[PDB]
Amino acid sequence: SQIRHYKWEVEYMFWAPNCNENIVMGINGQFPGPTIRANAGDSVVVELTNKLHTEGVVIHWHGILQRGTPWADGTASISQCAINPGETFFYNFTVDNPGTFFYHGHLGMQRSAGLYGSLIVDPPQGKKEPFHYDGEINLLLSDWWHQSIHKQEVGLSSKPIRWIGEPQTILLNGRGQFDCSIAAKYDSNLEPCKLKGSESCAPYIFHVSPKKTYRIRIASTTALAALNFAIGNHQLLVVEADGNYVQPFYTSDIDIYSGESYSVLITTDQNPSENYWVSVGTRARHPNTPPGLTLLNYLPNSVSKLPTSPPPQTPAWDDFDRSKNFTYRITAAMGSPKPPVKFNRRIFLLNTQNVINGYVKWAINDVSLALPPTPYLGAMKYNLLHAFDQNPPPEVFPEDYDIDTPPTNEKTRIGNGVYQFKIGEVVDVILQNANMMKENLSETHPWHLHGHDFWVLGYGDGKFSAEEESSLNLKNPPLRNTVVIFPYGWTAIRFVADNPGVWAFHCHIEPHLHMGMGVVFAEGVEKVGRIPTKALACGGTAKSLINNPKNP
Amino acid sequence: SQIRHYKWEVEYMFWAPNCNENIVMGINGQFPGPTIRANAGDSVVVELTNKLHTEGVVIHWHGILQRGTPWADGTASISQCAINPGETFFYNFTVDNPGTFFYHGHLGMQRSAGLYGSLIVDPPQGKKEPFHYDGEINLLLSDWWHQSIHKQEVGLSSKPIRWIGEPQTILLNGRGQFDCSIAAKYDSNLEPCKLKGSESCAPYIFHVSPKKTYRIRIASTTALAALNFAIGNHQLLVVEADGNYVQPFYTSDIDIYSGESYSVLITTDQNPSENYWVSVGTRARHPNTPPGLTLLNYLPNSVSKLPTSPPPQTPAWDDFDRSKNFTYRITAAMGSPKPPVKFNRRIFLLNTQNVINGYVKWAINDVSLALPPTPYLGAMKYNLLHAFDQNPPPEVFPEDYDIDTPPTNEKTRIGNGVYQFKIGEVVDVILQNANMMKENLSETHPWHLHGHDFWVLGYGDGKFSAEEESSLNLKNPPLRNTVVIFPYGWTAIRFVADNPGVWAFHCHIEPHLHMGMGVVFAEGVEKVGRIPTKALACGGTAKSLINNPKNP
Ligand SMILES: *[C@@H]1O[C@H](CO)[C@@H](O)[C@H](O)[C@H]1NC(C)=O
Ligand SMILES: *[C@@H]1O[C@H](CO)[C@@H](O)[C@H](O)[C@H]1NC(C)=O
Ligand SMILES: [Cu+2]
Ligand SMILES: [Cu+2]
Ligand SMILES: [Cu+2]
Repeated sequence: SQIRHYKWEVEYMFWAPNCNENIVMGINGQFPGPTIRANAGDSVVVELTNKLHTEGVVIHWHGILQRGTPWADGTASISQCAINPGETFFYNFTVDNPGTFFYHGHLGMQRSAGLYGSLIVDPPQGKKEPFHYDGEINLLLSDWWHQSIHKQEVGLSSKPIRWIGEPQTILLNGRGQFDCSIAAKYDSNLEPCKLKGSESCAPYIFHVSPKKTYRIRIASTTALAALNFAIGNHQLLVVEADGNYVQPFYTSDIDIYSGESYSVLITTDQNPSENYWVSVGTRARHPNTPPGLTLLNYLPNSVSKLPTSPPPQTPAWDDFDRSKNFTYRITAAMGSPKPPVKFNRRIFLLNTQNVINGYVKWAINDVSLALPPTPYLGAMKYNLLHAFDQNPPPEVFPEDYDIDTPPTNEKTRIGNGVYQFKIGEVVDVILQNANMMKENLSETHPWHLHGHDFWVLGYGDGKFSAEEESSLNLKNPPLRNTVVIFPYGWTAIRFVADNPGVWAFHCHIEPHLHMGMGVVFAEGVEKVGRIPTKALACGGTAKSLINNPKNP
Repeated sequence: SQIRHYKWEVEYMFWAPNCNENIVMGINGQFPGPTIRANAGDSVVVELTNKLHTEGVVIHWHGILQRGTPWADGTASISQCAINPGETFFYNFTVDNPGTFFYHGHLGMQRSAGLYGSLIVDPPQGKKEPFHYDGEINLLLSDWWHQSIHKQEVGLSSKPIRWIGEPQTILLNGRGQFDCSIAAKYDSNLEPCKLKGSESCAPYIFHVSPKKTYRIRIASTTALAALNFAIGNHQLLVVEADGNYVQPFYTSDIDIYSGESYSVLITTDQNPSENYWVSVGTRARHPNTPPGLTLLNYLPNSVSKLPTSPPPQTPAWDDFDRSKNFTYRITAAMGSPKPPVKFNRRIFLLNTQNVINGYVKWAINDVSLALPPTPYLGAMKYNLLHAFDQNPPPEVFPEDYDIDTPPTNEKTRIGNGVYQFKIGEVVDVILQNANMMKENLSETHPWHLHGHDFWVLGYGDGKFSAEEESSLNLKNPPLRNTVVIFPYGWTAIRFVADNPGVWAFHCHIEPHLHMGMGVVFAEGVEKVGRIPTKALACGGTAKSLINNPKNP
């Protein structure tokens, strides 16, 4: 096992992701940030200096379990106090298992401004992957707004709310095109982009040789968009989902929601004299954004040799039946860990959009999360019982709640209590979707749990009821970190609370998390060891720990 | 009989349709134009003074037949030379029959710049309409882009074409809202408009008293948009269409294409304690323009009192079956003129989108119309055989043409020939739609005939064949001046060549007309009397009528 050491500075810079200049949050002058790659078993050490002028910052490693290092999770106000300007924090953690992961900002809406990058983990040195491939292509998907994130943050916190709107561009490895299309030769209404390929917004072309097999690692850090990925004329075979192996299956395209990572295999068994289209189209919301496009360039053909066909037409945004047909087909690879069969706790969380005191907020069992200035992990290790609400948050919603109609908002509160588990508890979480404030509307929401992987026991329509117990999958369920709830539906997951620390479980659409959509889980905090001083040096933790008497 | 005399000037002026300033082409300092209201059989005299600085102007009176006065049709290069800066021209014509008509610019793309207004002809002095209502409401629908018309015109003439795009705002009597909605109440994702009622973009409210019946006259002069009109909780009785009366029927909403006019009657039956929404939304093209909205305000309710329901959602833009369902009902009122049973001429017109010398043009049986600088009416009266092509234009297309494939463009040319008819011929026209340049696309095209009304004999899908004859409605066919062809279909119409003149028959979507989609019909030109000298004063007619010898 090696120690992989990175030394990084976060700083804003001018950049033009879609050839339109704005400021982006860069790491060591790069947008997207540098790739961390390691082998399972290695220690990763990142010393990060903050060089934003007035802003704190933190970096979360999405999908890394942080087992034994809960202080390195990178979530402001839950694992640590943010890192102040001009200061340096060390994130030292181990990578336990292979898979496609990524890292991103977790303080405010800093991740929509560009703070993200890939973190890939390979098998232990000497071991090999269960499947063979010749080459690898890595792809990080995100979305881009031309508006400042500091104005987006303010507009989402105003009465009337000012929603961020659909993004302007879909970004493939940090690049995209606004107001022109690289596939404009198939439709005279489209404006041709003039690009020699040397520009910051020039497509990242996938180069493949004939008759080979390639692993395409795909990860999503979209702030809002749900995407559909298809290459013209090529079957995709799914082999990996969120750092875990799934039972292989072919599909013509995959849907990917923010927080998910997949690895697909392709074989370049097509006509070798032409190049093919890669389309990343928006679904689950009425599209207002052009698709992200690039070429699968069969070498030696000139990359300017355009495909004979158009890009694959993206599937209808609202055909949720086609989306469930994909999602329900995902099962654990033969030989994967099977769940505990009985649970020790089952919690029900109702997801609603609400209007609290004029403000539109998202609530979970009528509590919209407002994170405290004291980091929960420090607060609970030092038993600071005034830092947040000690009263246990609701583990059930009312059976007279009608999920087909707008909230009444009669009892909706903002809060910051923590669900607490005992070390070793098996927990089931049933996520229940409902109608939003507008009549006859319910949306998809990706939910991601920090510091754990869970088994996806099942999905259903309407409200979960006891009749649905026998449909939950206990033989084959997939292990994931991100899961979706569909319009008016439920999704059930199970996990063992075996990892000491305080972990966020939240919706991965960033405006939703900004508006309160997430909860806090804590387990076995009695067993957490020493926390770095910098993760404690704010709020009530620094108040009790800094000895500064008076008269003494 | 009575003469209605108007003293008018057209000048560009600064104005803000949707509260965003731009320049608008206004008449006597106002946008939209002044309404002309007269009774059938009166004589309208308009002395227009062109107050533009470097441009010519013409006004066309859409729907009026120009029976006896072909020189006042107001089509530059067809009935007249355009009126030069600082000059005054007289348009004197007879309004023959009651109905809802309008007038609009007909030189270049000047109508999209705001040059249009209403022309309502009431029954003969002392006669009554064949139905009863207590009031009427006049609505003129149009659409508005934020880019210059002169930059739009250069973009459609460029190689590569810059398509003008979907309109920014739908206007209801010249007002509309952009980036905000007066119906923001029902949706947190919409922005409220901050209007007091006094503004240039504040909605024209429809004031009604309860338990009364009204005639809402609706006309379309849109450059591009096909719209659908609907009133919350109110069914519509269709009683007039294009100045003619139809067999009455009920409907929840009407589709209106550019160039069409309708009168619909409503009765204020509904609950008198509230207001109801008027919604005019986009159909037949994928929408990317919010609907135009206003209120049916039941007096004495406050106009600030919103409806309980959202606006009616516009029917799906691409449900062409629902569209045909409405379109195919329209039948002439009993008592209307039946068509000649036998025809004397039948022409077949293939509507295609082509690429001529790298330019994207529209064409009819492979000729894209380029209008000459000599006005056709003057050229043909004075028998100037060198002013245009005297070869008859193509009257049939190849029956082997695949209307489901992009055009090859092989023989597609630009030209300016004229179809000539004998004074009295009963002419049949089958308009045939086909696939455009993009694979798998055909669009709707509103066709308008000048100086005539025609009977709509029928519509069908695919290619017209002779075996189609028994479906043609010779019994009840509506009398209209505009008719749509649907994607991949034909429409057949019949009219009588009985009005001496040169008349345009074109697509009423202004960009397509700019791109060549239209043809010219001339009949009985040797029966035309004296043409006004200003209408002759350009091109070949000026050259051949100004006596200016040399040596003298
Ligand atoms: C993190 O790693 C660095 C380098 O090995 C070390 O100096 C530092 O003390 C470590 N801190 C923690 C909290 O492990
Ligand atoms: C048009 O009508 C006006 C007013 O009667 C008259 O002065 C003018 O000469 C007429 N011109 C034509 C061409 O009829
Ligand atoms: Cu759409
Ligand atoms: Cu969400
Ligand atoms: Cu057209």
